[PDB]
Amino acid sequence: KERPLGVPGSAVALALAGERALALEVQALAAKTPFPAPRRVVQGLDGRRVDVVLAVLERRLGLPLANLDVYVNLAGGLKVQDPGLDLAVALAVYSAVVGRPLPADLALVGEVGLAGEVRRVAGLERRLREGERAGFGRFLHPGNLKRLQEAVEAYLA
Amino acid sequence: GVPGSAVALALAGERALALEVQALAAKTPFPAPRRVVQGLDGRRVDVVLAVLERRLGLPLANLDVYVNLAGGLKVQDPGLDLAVALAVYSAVVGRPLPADLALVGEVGLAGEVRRVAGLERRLREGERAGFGRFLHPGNLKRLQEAVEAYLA
Amino acid sequence: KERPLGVPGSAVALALAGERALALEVQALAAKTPFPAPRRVVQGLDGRRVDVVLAVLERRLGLPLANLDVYVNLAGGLKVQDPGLDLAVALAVYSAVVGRPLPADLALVGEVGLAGEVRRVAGLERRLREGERAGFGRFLHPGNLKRLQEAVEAYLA
Amino acid sequence: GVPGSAVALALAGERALALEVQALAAKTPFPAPRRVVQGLDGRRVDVVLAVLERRLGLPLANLDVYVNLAGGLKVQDPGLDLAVALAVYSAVVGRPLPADLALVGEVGLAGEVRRVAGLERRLREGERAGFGRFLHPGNLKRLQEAVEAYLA
Amino acid sequence: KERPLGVPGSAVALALAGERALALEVQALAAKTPFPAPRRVVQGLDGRRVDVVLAVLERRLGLPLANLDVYVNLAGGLKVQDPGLDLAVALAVYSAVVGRPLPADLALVGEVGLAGEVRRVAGLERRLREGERAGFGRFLHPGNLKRLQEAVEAYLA
Amino acid sequence: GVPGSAVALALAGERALALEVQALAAKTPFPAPRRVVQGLDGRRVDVVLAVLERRLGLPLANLDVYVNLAGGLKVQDPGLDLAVALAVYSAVVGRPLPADLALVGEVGLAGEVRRVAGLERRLREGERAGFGRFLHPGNLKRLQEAVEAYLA
Repeated sequence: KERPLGVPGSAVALALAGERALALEVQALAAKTPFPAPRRVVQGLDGRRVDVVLAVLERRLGLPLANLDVYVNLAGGLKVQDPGLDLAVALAVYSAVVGRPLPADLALVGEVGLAGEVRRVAGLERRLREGERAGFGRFLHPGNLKRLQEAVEAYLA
Repeated sequence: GVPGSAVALALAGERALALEVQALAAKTPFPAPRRVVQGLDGRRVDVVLAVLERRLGLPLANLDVYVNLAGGLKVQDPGLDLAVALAVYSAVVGRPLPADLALVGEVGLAGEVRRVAGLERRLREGERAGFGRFLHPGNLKRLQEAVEAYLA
Repeated sequence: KERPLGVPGSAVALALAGERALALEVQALAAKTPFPAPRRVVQGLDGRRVDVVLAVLERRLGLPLANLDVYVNLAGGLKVQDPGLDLAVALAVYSAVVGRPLPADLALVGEVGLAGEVRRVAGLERRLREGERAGFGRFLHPGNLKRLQEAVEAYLA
Repeated sequence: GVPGSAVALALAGERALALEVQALAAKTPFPAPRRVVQGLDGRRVDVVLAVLERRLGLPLANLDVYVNLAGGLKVQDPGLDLAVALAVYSAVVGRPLPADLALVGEVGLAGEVRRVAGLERRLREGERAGFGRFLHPGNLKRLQEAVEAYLA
Repeated sequence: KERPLGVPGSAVALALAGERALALEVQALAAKTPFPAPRRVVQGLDGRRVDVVLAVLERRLGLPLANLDVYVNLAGGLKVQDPGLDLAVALAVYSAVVGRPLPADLALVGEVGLAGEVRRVAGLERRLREGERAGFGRFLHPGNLKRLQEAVEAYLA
Repeated sequence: GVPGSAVALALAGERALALEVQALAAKTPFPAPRRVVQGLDGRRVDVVLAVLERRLGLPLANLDVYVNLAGGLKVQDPGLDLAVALAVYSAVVGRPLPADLALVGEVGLAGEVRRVAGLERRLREGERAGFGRFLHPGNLKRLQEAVEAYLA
C-alpha cells in the first residue's frame, strides 16, 4: 500500500478487522459547504461512531465543523467496525480541516469518548506488532495517550 | 470528574458489566437540534429526554444532545435508562456525578424508576468493580430524588 | 410492578406477548410542540397501529392532537404487536392530553377501528384471567365495550 | 353503516377471508397531507389513490387519508385493491356501502378491474360468511361502474 | 389477461420473472404536480432502474418530466427485477406523458442505457416465443432496435 | 463515442468482466441536485464525486448527476472507481473516451489511484475482450494523469 504523500486528511489506524490486525488508511476531506446543512458522507466506517468523533472535535476541540462538508473514507474497500479506529478518524478529520498532514511514520490506536478522552481497546499488542511489522516507528495508543488534545498539540498544532 | 458521564450496571446479553454512559449538550446552531445516539437504543434515549424536558423542566428543546455508550458494545437494556437520564442532566447543567456512584433503572414516562431483570447480579458486579454508592429501583422511586441527591 | 399513582397518561392493557397473557402499562405524554410538525415518538409498540389510534382520537373524538408532541411508551422493555393493545394506547393518550388519570383498578382490551369502534381480539379469556390474577377489578374489553367514545364518557369525561 | 368501510374477499396466505378495509379522510392542516396505511401494502394503496384522484376526479390532494385493514393481519393481495378504492371513495364522499356487499379485484392505473388468483374460493367464503351481493372481476370491468352502482 | 384498450401509459414487456418468460403489462400515469418536487411512485418494479429510465426520457428525449407526477405500475402483483423491462417502462411513461397509446399487438424487450441506447438481455429467444404464444405480432427488442428514439418515432411521434 | 461512458475491468464475485460505466450530467432545476446511482455502491460514487469536485475542480454542485452500471449486475468493487470518475468527468465536460480503453482502480480521497485485487485477471479479460489500451494502478498514480491523457 503506497499512498499519497503529505496530503492532509490521511491517518493510519492499527485496526482489528474481524480477528485480524491490519494497518489501514483513514482519509478525510473537509470543505466549505454551499448547502444550509453540511454534507456528512462516511464510507467503510460506522457513521455513528464518526458523528461522535465529529461532535468531540467541534465541541471539545473547537474545530469549526458546522459549516464544513466532511467526507470520511476507509481506503481499500473494507468495512470495519473497530472502536480502535476512532483516533485515526479524529486525526484525519482534524488534519483535513486545518490543512496540515500527519507524519508518514505514525500509526494510531484508540477509542474516543465524548469528553475527548482516549480509551483502551481490544488487542493492543497484536495491533502494535502489526504496525511494527508494517514499518511504522511512532505510535499513539491508549498506553501512551490519554486525551485527544495531547495528540493534536503533538502533531497538528 | 467532567460532567456528562454516568456509570450504569448493565446486563449485556447474559453478562453484568459496569459501563460508562456519556452525554454532551450544547446550544444548537439549527432550527431543530441534533440528537445523536451511539451504542444505545435511540427510542429509549428519546423517551428519557422527553421525561427530562417535560417532567423535570430541563431546557433541551434548543440544545444539541449526544449520548454515547463508551466501550464499543451496543446494549439494549432498560436498566441503562437511569444512567442515560443522569448523564444528560449532568451534561446540561455542568455539574458532575461522584466517581464512586453506579446506577440501575428503567425510566418511565412519569419520571419514575422501574424494576429491571438481574438486580442482584448488577449490584454484585458494581461491588466487585469497586463502586461505593448505588442508585437502583430498590432505593430510588423517581428521577427527581436522584437529581436532588447528586445534581444539587 | 408498582407504578406511578394518579399520573395521567397511564393505562393497563391485558396483552398477548407471543403466546403469553400479560398485564402491561401503556404510557403516553402529550405536550404543546415548538416545531412546525409535532413529534411522534413510539417505543415498544407498532407506530403504525398508534398512528391509526391517534387519527381516530383526533378525527372521531375531536382530540386537538395536531399541535401536540405525543410520546407513547410500553413500560418494561418488551416490544409487543398485539392489536389488543389499541384500547389502552387510545386511553393513555386521551388521559395524557386532557390531563386526568384512569382508575388504578381498570384493565383494558381491544382493537380500535378507524370508525372509533372497538373490535374482538384473540385470547380474551386468557387475557381476562390474567387481569383477575394480577388484581384488577374493572375491565373494558370487546365483550362489554363497542365504541371508544363510551369508554371516554365512562372514565375521562 | 358509517362511510369509509368496505369488505374484501381476501387471500391471506393460502386462506380465504372476508376482511374489513377502512378509510378516513379529512381536510389537511398541512402543505402536503398525511398518508397512513396499516395492514396493507403502502405502494398499492398509493397507486389506488392516484387512480382515484386522476381517473375518477376525487379531490384527494388536500385531504388527509388513512387506510386501515381491520383485524390485525398484514395482507398483500392485489385482490384487496377494490375494497381499498371503494372504502376511500366512500369515506371522502360521506356515503356508505351496503352492509351485504363484498368486493374482489386488482385495480390498474387505467382504473380497470383485473383478474386475481382464487376467485371461486373468495366467492364461496363470501357466501358462507353471509354476504348477499358481490363485485368481482367476473362482473365488473372498471372502478367507475362500482362507484355508479353504489356510491350514487 | 384482458386489459384496458387504447388508454395511454400501457406497454407490454416480455419479461423473465425468476426463470420464466411472461408477457406483462407495465402501466404509467403522468400528471401536472401541485407540490414543489414531483411525486415518483413505483410499484412492482426496481425504482432505481425506473429513475434511470426517467432521466433518459427527460435528458435525452426532452420529455418535460420535472414538474410531472409519475406513477409506474407492473399490473398483476408480481415484483420483477428484469433489466429487459426497461423498454416497456420507457415507452409506457412516454405514452402516458404525450397522451397517445401504443398498439395492442406490440411487445417490448430491452435494457435502456444512460445514452438512450437499447441493450441486449438474457433469454431473448424464450421471451419472444412466449410473446408469440401469447398472440403478439409486432416486437421491439435489441435484435431490431438500437436507440430508444427510434421506437418513439415509430410508435409515439 | 458519446461522452459519459467508461469501461471498467471489474471483479463481480470471483469473475472478471469488462463492464460499461455510464454517467449523465445536466444543470439542476433544484436547490440541491439529484444524485442517482444504479448497479453500484452509492457511497463509493459519492466519495468519487467529492474527489472530482474538490480535488479536480469539476463544478458538480449545481449539476444533476446519474451514474449507471450497464448490464444488470450490482457490483461493489473498489476497482470500478476509476471508470466511475472518468465517466462522470467525460459526461460533465462533453468529451468522450476512446473506444479501445479499459480502466481499473480504486480512487482515494486525495485523488490517487490505489491497488486492487486481481489485477492480472482483470487485464487478461480486457485483452481477451479486445481492448487495446489500459489504465490501472500499475501505470497510473493519480486521477489528474488520466484526465490529462484522455480528457484533454
